[PDB]
Amino acid sequence: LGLREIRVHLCQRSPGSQGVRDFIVQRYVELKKAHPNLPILIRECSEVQPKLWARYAFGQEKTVSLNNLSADEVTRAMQNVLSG
Amino acid sequence: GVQVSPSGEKITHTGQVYDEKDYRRVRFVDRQKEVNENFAIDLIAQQPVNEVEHRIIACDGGGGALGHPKVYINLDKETKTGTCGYCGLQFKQHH
Amino acid sequence: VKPIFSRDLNEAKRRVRELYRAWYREVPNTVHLMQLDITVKQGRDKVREMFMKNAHVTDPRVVDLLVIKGKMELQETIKVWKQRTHVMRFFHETETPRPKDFLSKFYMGHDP
Amino acid sequence: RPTVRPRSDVTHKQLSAFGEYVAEILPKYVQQVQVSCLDELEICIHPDGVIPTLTFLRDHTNAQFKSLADLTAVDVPTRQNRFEIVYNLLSLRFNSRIRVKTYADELTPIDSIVSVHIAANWYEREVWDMFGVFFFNHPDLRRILTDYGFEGHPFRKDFPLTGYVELRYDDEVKRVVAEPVELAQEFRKFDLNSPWEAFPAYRQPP
Amino acid sequence: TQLITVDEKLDITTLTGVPEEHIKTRKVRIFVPARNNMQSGVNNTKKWKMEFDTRERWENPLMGWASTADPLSNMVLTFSAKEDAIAFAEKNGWSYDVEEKKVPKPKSKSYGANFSWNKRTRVSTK
Amino acid sequence: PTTNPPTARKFIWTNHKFNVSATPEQYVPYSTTRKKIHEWVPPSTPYK
Amino acid sequence: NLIEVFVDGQSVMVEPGTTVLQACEKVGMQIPRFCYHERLSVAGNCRMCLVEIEKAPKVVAACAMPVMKGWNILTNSEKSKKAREGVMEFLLANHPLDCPICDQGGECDLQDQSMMFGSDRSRFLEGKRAVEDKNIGPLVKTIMTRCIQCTRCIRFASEIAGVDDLGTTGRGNDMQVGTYIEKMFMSELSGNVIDICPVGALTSKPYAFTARPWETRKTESIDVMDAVGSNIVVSTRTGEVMRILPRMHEDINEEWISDKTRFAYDGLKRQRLTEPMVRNEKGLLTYTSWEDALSRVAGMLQNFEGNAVAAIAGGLVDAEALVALKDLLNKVDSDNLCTEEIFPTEGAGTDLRSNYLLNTTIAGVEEADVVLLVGTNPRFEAPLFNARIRKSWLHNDLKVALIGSPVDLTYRYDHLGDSPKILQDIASGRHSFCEVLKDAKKPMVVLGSSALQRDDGAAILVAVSNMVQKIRVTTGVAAEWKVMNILHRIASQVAALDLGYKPGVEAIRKNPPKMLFLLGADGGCITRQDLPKDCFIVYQGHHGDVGAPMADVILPGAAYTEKSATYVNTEGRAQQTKVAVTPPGLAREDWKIIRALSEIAGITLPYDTLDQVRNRLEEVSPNLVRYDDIEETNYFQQASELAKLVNQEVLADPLVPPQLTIKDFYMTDSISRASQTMAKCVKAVTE
Ligand code: SF4
Ligand code: SF4
Ligand code: FES
Ligand SMILES: [Zn+2]
Repeated sequence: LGLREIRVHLCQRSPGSQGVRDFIVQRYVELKKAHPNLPILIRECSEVQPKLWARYAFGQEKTVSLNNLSADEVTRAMQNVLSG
Repeated sequence: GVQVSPSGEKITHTGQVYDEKDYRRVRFVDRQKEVNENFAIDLIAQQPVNEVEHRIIACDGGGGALGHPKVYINLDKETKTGTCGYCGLQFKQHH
Repeated sequence: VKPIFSRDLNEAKRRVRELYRAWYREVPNTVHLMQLDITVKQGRDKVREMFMKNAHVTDPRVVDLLVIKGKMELQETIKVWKQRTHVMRFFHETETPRPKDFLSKFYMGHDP
Repeated sequence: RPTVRPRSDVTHKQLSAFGEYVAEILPKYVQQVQVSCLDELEICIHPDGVIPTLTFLRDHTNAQFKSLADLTAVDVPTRQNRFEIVYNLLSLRFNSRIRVKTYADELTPIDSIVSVHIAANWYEREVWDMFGVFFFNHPDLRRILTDYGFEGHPFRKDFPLTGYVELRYDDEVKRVVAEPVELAQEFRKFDLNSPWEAFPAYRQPP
Repeated sequence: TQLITVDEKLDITTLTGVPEEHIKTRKVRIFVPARNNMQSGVNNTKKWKMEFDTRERWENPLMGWASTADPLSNMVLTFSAKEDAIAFAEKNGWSYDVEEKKVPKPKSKSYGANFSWNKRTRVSTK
Repeated sequence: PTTNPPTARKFIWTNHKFNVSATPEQYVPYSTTRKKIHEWVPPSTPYK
Repeated sequence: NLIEVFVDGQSVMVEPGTTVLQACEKVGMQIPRFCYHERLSVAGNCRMCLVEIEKAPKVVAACAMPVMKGWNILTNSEKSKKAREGVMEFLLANHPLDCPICDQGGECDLQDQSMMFGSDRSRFLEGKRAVEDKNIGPLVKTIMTRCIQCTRCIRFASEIAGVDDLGTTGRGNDMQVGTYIEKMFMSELSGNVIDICPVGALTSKPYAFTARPWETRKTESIDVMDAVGSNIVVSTRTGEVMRILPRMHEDINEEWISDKTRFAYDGLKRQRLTEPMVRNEKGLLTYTSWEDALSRVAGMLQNFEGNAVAAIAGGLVDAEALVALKDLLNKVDSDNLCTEEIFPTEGAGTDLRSNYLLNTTIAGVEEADVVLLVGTNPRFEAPLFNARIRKSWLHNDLKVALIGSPVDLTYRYDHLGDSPKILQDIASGRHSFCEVLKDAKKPMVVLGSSALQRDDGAAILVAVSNMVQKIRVTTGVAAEWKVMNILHRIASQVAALDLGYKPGVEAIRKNPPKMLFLLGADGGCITRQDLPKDCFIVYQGHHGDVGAPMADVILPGAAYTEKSATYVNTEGRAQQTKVAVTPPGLAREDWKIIRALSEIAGITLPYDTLDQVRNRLEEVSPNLVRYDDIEETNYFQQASELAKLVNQEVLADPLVPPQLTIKDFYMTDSISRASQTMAKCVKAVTE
């Protein structure tokens, strides 16, 4: 099944969000140029867990928590959430 | 002037009237709604303006300690009736 | 913290069960002697429901103060000081309870 | 000056000397001594302090504070122990008055003074009904001034002024029944605290 | 008695005599009240206060009075510290919304800067 | 008032209505205010 | 750089450049004031603040003195108390005695100072002066007899309101304050003159005599209807909204408020939806119950599914209502969630929170040198940001540049062009202002949400983003100082962009829905011309102007004084309106209506309390439960690299907001359109 809304929750000063912050720093742009129609929301909050709330269809909201996850792990998580 | 509604209800001088479909009129059947004949809006138009020579007048409502406090009304604008905000007796300059 | 008469939860539950013993002896004399209306099984069920209303708490301080309050209701119902109407105030038969579902609470007013 | 009430310092210095004497005789068992203006001596003691401090004030030769005026909580919710339980004593010989304070909350009680002062046998019932402050060693501690089933001690500041239970007669049960309270007119609470500093000596530090 | 020690958050939720509708559906505030702006005072802003959630207040069918069913709507509770007010709200069981004290930052108000040679902060009124 | 009469004003009542409870002449209370919340009337025409 | 200052024996270390008042405010002793506002300039006029300065024989004013070195200010001394009682006696010499007349009954600042600081009995037996009243406007009723000539109004109108109209005429007791000719003093921020005025000389005209501040109950909320998001004390008397007052929070609004949101409280009791209405078989709108109305919504919502069920929000709508409505339409999986005003969707619309916020802080507008403004009039659209920009223009040497629609601001603003092609001209670099910004350190550009209502709004965003990238090339700036920011005129727009609603009406004009249903929308962009014939529209809202007479079933929601709701300003800060007066009759809260709609349909929304709605708000976007905190946020560089590949063109028209002058400032978003107060404002302005 397809995907409708990606939703990345960040923390800006927590050290467990450094990989997903670096992923948004260096390769968010070609992800948007690959998928411009579906929104990938980036919301930021201090002292919160890093999250990957994905909304597919009919209210299906699947959650991935990515505390202490690096750049290769968060791009693997984005790849298997884009695949299904 | 006590006005009358299409339901026959006397209009209270603040402007209160009950609507024709209102259920709060059923306290008025076999009884009466009190409205005074002496309307406080209409009981100041019979008062004449006071032609005085003072640039600033002092008003107390008559009696000294009987009425309102002794406040001071400007009369410089001759095209406007300088009123006393406690009472409403209109004052005007002589010239 | 300096405690009230029941030191721990086991002694507090022991005094709770002694107070429930005194209420279970108390109810048939109350229904027979007050010229009451309720069933005596309904009265014992209401005593059990009023205990299960407050039986979600941990602290032996507030359990022993609830024992003190229940002993006051106990002595006010043994010595006939709580009347027919004062006993029947616990049932609340003049008033249907507020609806637990969301739709009738939406309909009946502005209640959160 | 006829507006101001005249102040005599002789009662203030003898109450300062007597408060020094009571804090000298009970060093384990008196926390604070306040000889206030208007010439009243307040002695603030422990929740364990109440039985031997009031036995000392009743039975001592220089004290002789035999008559107890009132037992009274005040409820200040900004403290850790909310209820200041006070005991006003009265010397029938020495013509003075001690205002003994002690602190409590609802979960740490005080031993009651019925074993020394049988004046307070109804005052304990008054303050336990009124504030939820339990007392030990009482003959029959009971809610007296609220109803037979009035759940909630009313003089606490967390209790509302209106209450929770109203009463109404019902013809359905042919008895007077309790209802949850609703009012024909609300309590129109004002904000009468003026925003300026009323007394410059009574100011809290920031 | 003898001293005990229990590791539990204290609650007196069952002995204040509140109904269950007035302890679970409510929200209290823990707030420094703001100064009324036509006034210029500090003595309302000094102490913390505790107001409840404002429930409904309908018109009376007799003469349009404020008729209400919420008896905690007229309740305001004074305090002296945010920690004691939060501990009071935990010990009574109501859910709190805590708003911090909005202290005024002290401004660089000088009379000599009102009359400048080059700056735009000149006052033309005096 | 045969000896010393009171002051007579132009709004005052020339006849004393007596105490009049349980009569068709009767005080009953009401709001002395207007409608504070003005409603929104529907239009007299449909959308099409 | 600290000075040891004694205040009755204290030891306060205060920085130089201070006053005796700002020295004593660290102690907690408040020297009494009438002339000195905290946020106005120093001008010692009222002379109430006199204290003695440790044994110098002249008492000195607490407004003017810097405390030099080691002075002991005896605040509770015999000489200072005699000075205060003497100055209160001289203030109450010629004060006419209209305290039962007065609007400021408990809110008089001079009743309280005469009650706590003056004498007991006045020895005045002579005769008071009387001053002719003025005609400043239908908002500020001026009874100038009781004016104490303290000149707090003329410094506000000369420095922060920027109108230059209120100044003093004459001398002595014949000196009177006001407009000398019959001038309608009617600008923006003209209602803050009332709360500045410590006397009840000039007060509010719609709140003339209706209530009294000891009787009113003072609740707290945030603003709507301008997107600056100001803190508001709603003072309510017996379940009736009586005053709206500003509340001090030094970032968003430093004791000011605009006239629209402080005299649009009278909108809330006029032309208001109370009962649910249903399209009858004849064609009218008849009053029914919720059990029939939401059953008809559920019966026409179970039929149409998938993609042709849409909703347009906008205006006065909570960020809880958009959460409940977004789950309500995501469980019927249609993302056509549109808004009233248009933000561009071509590059990073709902994504990347630095493309639609105020990334400069509103306190950090003071920490800037160049402010360049494209598009909007900030004097009309969010006037309190223009009040902050006038304070930053006064108190430090801040230079202003304005692009498009030359409109008289409260300052001189160095107008560059009426075109969007000069954005590309500055981006290439040939203008003189590129050299001017090269001679400066901290710039900020702002881009209001009325230039984004144009056809080339995405072209404006691409050109302004590349221009501000060349500005960051030209100026060496810190990464904590973001420079590109956007203001708004609708409070719900930033909340919908935070929750991921697609802005504009692009989805509606692309796919016309079989069942749109609009949530509080009253902007003139959407009607039954881009839609099919039946189309089953709801108005889930209040104050029917456009969206309710063109509706099918009307659901009355609550307003901004009427619910515990979350609203976001342009800063990204979301605060909570607390409920003050509940909505009248059958009207409920918006999330309550949407959750009951989900219950009466076959859907199951997982809400039962407002705290569960805040928990779902934590799940969906975790900035809108965090209160009174702008969350620090970034990634403008990836937004700029994203939008550099967007190839769009501007066209040569002068960009201009719809609020050109003040005659259409006073009527926005269906509350000021519905009131009679703002109708009197437009009637006063246009004549
Ligand atoms: S402003 Fe003047 S008239 Fe009004 S209450 Fe104050 S002193 Fe009285
Ligand atoms: S109108 Fe008010 S602010 Fe202006 S000088 Fe008079 S008292 Fe002061
Ligand atoms: S307060 Fe200083 S002169 Fe007015
Ligand atoms: Zn008069």
